[PDB]
Amino acid sequence: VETFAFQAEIAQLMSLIINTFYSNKEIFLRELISNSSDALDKIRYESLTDPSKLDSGKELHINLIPNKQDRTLTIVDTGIGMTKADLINNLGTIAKSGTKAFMEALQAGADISMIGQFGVGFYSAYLVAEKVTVITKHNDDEQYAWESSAGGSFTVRTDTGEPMGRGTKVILHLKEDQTEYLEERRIKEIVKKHSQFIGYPITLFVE
Ligand SMILES: Cc1c2c(n3c1CCCN(C)C(=O)[C@H](C)Nc1cc-3ccc1C(N)=O)CC(C)(C)CC2=O
Repeated sequence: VETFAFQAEIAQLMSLIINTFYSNKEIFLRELISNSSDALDKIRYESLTDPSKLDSGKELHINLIPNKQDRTLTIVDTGIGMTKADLINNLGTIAKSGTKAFMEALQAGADISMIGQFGVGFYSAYLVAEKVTVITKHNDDEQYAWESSAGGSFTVRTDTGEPMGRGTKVILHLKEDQTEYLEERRIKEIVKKHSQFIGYPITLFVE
């Protein structure tokens, strides 16, 4: 297991997300589904030039999986996935400028729900999750587990769990007072409200 420090701007963003009073937390789901949709767009596009990129799985979909016993909500996709370099360096570098602009927009009157316009919507996970685990598999790289409970650090390790083929699973370990997001009615409501037209099947598992 390797431990890394977040870029300072990203630690800053995470603290703002965790500490700011903001009741409209449900937008986290739209942001994660959007990340998945983007990842699915990417593998779909690449497979047009090289169909063998789908040897790791032809189905392009999104699954939402609540687990009350574990108090987790998992967003699973069969998108392009992420390499080790993506997880440690590349995406965080990109996130830096997005974070700076977002925090500036907030100072100017924007609100947290606009986070996705700055490319850092992933971090809205921390509106509802005390810990986030990202298990990911990209073609031509290994399966990795990224994890962070905030506090300025994240870990990356090779994942020994069930092989995924290709794609990403974002496991939200929910805060004690955020269990409404494990309820079927509540998730259905949020998907209908904010993610109605996503161009891939979204299956809401039940318990
Ligand atoms: C930015 C950013 C970040 C993450 N994603 C994106 C968003 C960057 C744009 N984007 C969607 C991608 O680069 C790839 C393809 N897919 C994903 C990225 C992210 C989340 C989910 C997916 C996912 N579900 O595949 C996750 C990590 C852990 C690297 C932290 C972070 O800064």
